Amino acid sequence: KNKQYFKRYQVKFRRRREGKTDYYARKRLTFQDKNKYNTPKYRLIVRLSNKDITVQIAYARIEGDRVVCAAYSHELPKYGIQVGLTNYAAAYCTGLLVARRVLNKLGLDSLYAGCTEVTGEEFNVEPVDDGPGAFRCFLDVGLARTTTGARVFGAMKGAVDGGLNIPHSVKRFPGYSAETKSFNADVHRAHIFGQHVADYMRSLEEEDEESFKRQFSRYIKLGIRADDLEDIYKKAHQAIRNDPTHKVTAKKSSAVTKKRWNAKKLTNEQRKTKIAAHKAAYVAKLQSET
Amino acid sequence: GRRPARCYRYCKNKPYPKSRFCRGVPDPKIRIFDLGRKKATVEDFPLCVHLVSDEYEQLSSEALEAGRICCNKYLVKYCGKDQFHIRMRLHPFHVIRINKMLSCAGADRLQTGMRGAFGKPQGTVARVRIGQPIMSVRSSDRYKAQVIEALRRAKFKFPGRQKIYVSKKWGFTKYERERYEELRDDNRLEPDGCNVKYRPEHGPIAAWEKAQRDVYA
Amino acid sequence: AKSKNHTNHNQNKKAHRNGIKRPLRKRHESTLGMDVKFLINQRYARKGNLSREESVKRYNERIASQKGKPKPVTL
Amino acid sequence: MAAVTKKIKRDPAKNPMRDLHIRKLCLNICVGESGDRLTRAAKVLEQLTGQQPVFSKARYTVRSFGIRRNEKIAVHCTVRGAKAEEILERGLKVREYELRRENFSSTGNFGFGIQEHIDLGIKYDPSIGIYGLDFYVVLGRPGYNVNHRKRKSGTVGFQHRLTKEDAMKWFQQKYDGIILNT
Amino acid sequence: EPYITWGYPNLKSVRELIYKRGFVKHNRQRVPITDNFVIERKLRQAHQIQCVEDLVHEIFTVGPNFKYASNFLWPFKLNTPTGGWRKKANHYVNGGDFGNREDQINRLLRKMV
Amino acid sequence: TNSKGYRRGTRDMFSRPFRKHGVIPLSTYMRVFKIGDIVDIKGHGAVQKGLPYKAYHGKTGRIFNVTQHAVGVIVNKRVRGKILAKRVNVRIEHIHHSKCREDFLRRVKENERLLKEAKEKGQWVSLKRQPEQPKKAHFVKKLEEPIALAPIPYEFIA
RNA sequence: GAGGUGUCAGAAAAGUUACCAUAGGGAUAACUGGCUUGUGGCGGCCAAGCGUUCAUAGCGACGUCGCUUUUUGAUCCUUCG
RNA sequence: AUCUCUCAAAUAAUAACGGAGGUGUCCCAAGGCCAGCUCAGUGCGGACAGAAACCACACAUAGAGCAAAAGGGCAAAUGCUG
RNA sequence: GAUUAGAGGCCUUAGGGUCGAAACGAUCUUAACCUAUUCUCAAACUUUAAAUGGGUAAGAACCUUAACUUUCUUGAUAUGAAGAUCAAGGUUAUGAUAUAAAUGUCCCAGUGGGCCACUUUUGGUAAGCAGAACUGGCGCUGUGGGAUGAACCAAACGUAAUGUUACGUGCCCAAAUUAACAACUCAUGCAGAUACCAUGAAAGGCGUUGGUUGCUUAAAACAGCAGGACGGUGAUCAUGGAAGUCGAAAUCCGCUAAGGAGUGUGUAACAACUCACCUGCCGAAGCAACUAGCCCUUAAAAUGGAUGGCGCUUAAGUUGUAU
RNA sequence: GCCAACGACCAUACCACGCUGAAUACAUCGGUUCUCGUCCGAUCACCGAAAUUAAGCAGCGUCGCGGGCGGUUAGUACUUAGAUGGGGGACCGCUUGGGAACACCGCGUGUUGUUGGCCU
Repeated sequence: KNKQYFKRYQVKFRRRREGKTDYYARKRLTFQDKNKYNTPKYRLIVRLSNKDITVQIAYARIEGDRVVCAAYSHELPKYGIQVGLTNYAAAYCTGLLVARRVLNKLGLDSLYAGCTEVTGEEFNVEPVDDGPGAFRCFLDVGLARTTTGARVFGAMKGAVDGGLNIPHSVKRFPGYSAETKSFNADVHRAHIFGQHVADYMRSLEEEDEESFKRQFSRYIKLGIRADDLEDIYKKAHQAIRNDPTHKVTAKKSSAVTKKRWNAKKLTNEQRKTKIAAHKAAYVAKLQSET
Repeated sequence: GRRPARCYRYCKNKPYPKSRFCRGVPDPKIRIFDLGRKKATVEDFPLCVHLVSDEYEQLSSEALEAGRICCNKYLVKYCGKDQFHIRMRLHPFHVIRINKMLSCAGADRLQTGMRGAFGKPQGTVARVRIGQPIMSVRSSDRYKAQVIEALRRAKFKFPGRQKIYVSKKWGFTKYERERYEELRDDNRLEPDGCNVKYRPEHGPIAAWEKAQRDVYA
Repeated sequence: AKSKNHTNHNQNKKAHRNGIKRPLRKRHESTLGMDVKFLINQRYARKGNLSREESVKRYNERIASQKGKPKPVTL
Repeated sequence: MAAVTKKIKRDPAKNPMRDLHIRKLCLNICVGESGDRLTRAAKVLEQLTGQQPVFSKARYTVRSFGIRRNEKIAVHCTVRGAKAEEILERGLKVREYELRRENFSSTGNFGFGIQEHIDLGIKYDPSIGIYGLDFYVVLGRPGYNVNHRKRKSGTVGFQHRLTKEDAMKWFQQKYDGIILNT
Repeated sequence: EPYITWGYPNLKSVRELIYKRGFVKHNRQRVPITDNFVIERKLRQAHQIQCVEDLVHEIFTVGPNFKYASNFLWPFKLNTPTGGWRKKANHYVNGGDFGNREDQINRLLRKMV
Repeated sequence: TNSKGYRRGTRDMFSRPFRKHGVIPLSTYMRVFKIGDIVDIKGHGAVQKGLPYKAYHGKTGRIFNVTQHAVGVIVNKRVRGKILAKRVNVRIEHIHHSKCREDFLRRVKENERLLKEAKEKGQWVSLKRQPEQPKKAHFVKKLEEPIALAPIPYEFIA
């Protein structure tokens, strides 16, 4: 069926086809008050893959969206994190990364030091006086569900503990028991230091050798026992507090026209002659029988 | 109430509908819009001829039926029953605008001096632009003297001045007669009931190729 | 009594006898019906423009007191 | 169409990805009565699969059978993974698994209906009642969740989407169910 | 265009026009010609015209002072062209009178003025 | 017997013309308007909290309101005859820009620059606007194919 | 804010005068004229047929289009001193 | 008095006892707003299984729903459910 | 939405069947269905889409530039936005005008019933009726012109002399029966005559005058007067006759320049019998429908009288036009 | 020449079908102790990788649909303006200037922002 059904059809746009935005959150995310004219709203972007979790800082303009700051879990190999790139422990240091990377951009490395000794502290940073108004930040959850315990809040957690400025509430944290808080504030000390994962190595330390052949694999390949995980984080965090390397790369370059590579599109001379290569075959298949 | 014929010589009331909103519409009895051998192919009737008028003349529904019957009886008495394809090309969707005057018998005794003046339907009529082809015959070439000399007695039921065209098309198709021949000869005109197929090249391949197959084999 | 009514006849012609006349024309138009304040925020700044020769240049040396503004080029 | 295949030796179009796994099994208890007929059916399913049975508030009043809207007319459930493969083979002896031809849909999934639901190794317990059942197991290919994931969610195409033959292959290769074109 | 009959004049019309039935407009009144003075007195400094054949020059040759060079004239008072008007019905190119005539205006102004 | 009132007569106006239904773009939620950026008032069918009513749509105006998510306009409409000003409040996605200023601003900066190049030779400004003129008097060789070239009609009979 | 004004900017409100007495109105009829003609008297046309046969002597169906003002309504243009 | 669709000749405005209608209600959810989740149909289906129920899977540009007339909008909503 | 025609179909929705016990084999057909179309349509349907007319804008109340201002919800340049104040700046920025522009009172006397034509247009069959949108006019307005007539078309009216024009010249009528004609049109009881406007339709004409397209003729056509015109075959269809003939299935030919199972007077048989046809005869145009100017039929009113009267007719007439 | 994230314009970007895809990746795939929802660890959620380039996605092919866009249709249709222009009216012919469209033919099948990273 459905011949003319294509004619009156129209679409939802491009990112709805590939499932990238929603257009319902982002519009009422970036609904800037018009009294302020083009002061940017400066939201924070966190997206995730099966192997990587990402952290971006961007804002809208008229033509589009400039993304001033970026992050990956790919940088964490420089900070002693080899595996486990989709942990809530790993979620902390990623938000911690850009939390001082912007402070190198605007020079606010001294002020807004943030929560230093993290053991699960609900520390909204205070707006300081007599000088720099603090750079506010807003949170997007993208397309994932903002249930109590999503890992996207862990990217917020290192961001809010690094000195960034968010209207931030606490009811959607993992470990805060929804019936009823009772803020067990030390549960993030088990989250950020990976103890919620580190017990699962220890609670499978003696039960199955095949458990290590299963998930939390490659920890055995590097001798990562279930004891020393938090200090890898703590040494990374001060090194995060030392300096983010700001992704300097100077290969420069092996990129251009390699090799062609994507099938340049067969213009009018090679279209109709390909038809002419195909038209003369069909009369030849009839000229064969007579 | 089957008002006399002089009252609708001019399309000056509104282009009316026939709705799914107003119930009460009577019957247009024109249940046939074409006569002759409708089972004929295109090759049976090469000749074509219409009958046309020269105004914005409003045409009543009734002489369409006379236009059916009157040329029918001549053509069944002259040149065989099935040797043509009569077509009256026109549907009377337009309605006329009536208050019925059955205000008699005394027991009712108010309705209308002219308060108010709504309408009721009693019949239909047809709206004709200039050069709008109405009554047409698709036959063979040997009956040009049969149809037009029967078409006299249908022109004197459709009012006013009417001219007579002899087509140069090949029957009721949308193709000229000399144009009809050369593109038919290979594949490009594929035969159907009353018409043909315009350009089977697009597409994309196999419909051209299936038409390529049966003309060779 | 249905005589003839409702009708816009001649009425336009009698309007184009005195010209059609965009309201007046003005320069410093009224300010009412807006955001009510915004408006009085200007009233502070309307008390602020005190210098054309005295304090307009004193801040310029104090611009260089913080060795310029190299940092805040984005915010 | 006009696209060169040329079969670069990374696959013979073999099976690392078309490995044909069961998506789910749907159990349905279509009872024509609520209330006592519902709850007598309800204590069956909690030991067939151990799952919480999901009921069905009915559509509307067709008036033909005295049944209305919102009736909680029937019982159903869904079972997938590590539990469906045993309850099906407990049914194949009841099914006498050389099954008839249709019995089959072209989607690559199929189902059947049974009488005398006691014979899968359960106690009869005459306080519960006898029950005829219908079943529907859903096979699939792992990657089919792209039509049903929350994000980046796309359709299939002709492949890896199944035909009726794929299950009919899988019905006859393993479990040896001959097709019975009857 | 149905109500005006506009045309392109020759030499001898425009010389004869401002001469014969030309008036001039200083201080928004209408005092005709009688010397070279009635242009020179009020066109001398800000504009550059002081003889009647120089007011010719900024109209018949067309220039950048033209827009002030014929609000300076009051409209003339042409008389009525004897022989008549041929019909006065239509535009020129079917019946003949008003409109895009543009070249046979000279046979009019030899009569009409 | 009615206009009177509030949204009657919106057959082809107030909806969305073809193949543009559904979710709004997000370009127009971004735009910025100062005092004096002359703007239009037009119709829309995707922000259903606010409209300009049945008479305005198709008129443009000045802006002398800057607010949360609204625009307050001056606009001229015909009373008989006291053509007044009106102050209409409207959410932003009803509104398109004027481009009628948008030629005129590059009428400015050319004149600031073409006088600036004229500031080295002196003459001449030539800086106002003039449409097309009576052109010239060419002489035209055939050059290309001498005359006749004779299309004379004969077409009626059909 | 509400109790209330639906004849909706807000009187509380049933009849008829062939005994009826007044200001007036053609801004508004019955009567007389007037343009119009669904109505009806009134012809034309083409012939489906009838007329034993024969379409056209006389007829003329189905449909086609036209005048008069006897009525029949229409309308309110004139006369309500 | 009062509401729509036309009547309306593409700004708006507007006629007669012109045409089609509508209203003097109704809802603590049919409101406010976050959350999940997409209907009209139609295909192949499946003990008792048709017009019969219920589950499954595909196609589902909205052909529905949105208290009420008629227009208009409406597709991770302004609908279903919570 | 509503809507006409068939076609294309594996169809299995399948209705009648059919070869078959039914067929489950097979076979059409008819209903469904899809596929390609096709005839037409829309005041309350829209995929595009006009002209006329809506709207703002076409700078010195500017245009760029500084750093100041902000008691602010926004924002660390304590940005941005707007504000005050310096710096640079052509000749001011589309045409054509301004009979002068610009405003506050008396709410100032009136008036709050209208009419018409063109287009656009509802109500009604309709009207010199009603009902309107956009203009112009009539009421308020005379006026020159269709005799006449508030609106038609010229022009919008201080008192005067001259000269000259938008309707019309036979004459009452002021001006041509033009030192301008080409054709037009015959009317036996209103031939026709200057837009609204005060009329005339459906259908013909060996009435005329212009045409287009068909044929055919000089191997002499038409009209016009000469010769033949049946048999093989009463083979045959038809017996109310068929034998050539009410009507014919058929079906050729023989004969021959030309004679056909035949053209014939509501000829029931044979026949009688002339056509067709060919040639004589005469020898330059003829004939078929077709189209459309006027006259022509149409087309009938009551007081006796109307291009406006007298009247006209190779015009004073209907048409294109000279001066 | 690509890949991701964020987009922007939102079909030249779509769909049907076929083909390819180096790297980076995206994915796919795997488990259920905790967060956690669940009838159902499939969708959701937490852990992370064995296996995979089949699909998805990207790139491309189709006298593909669709849509974009050009050229003709066509100065035709309608039309603002004007008349002592005809016609029995209907309706049309001119003067005045704007001036279309579906069909019909052709061309084209995403362009791009910043942010990285890859390098056939």
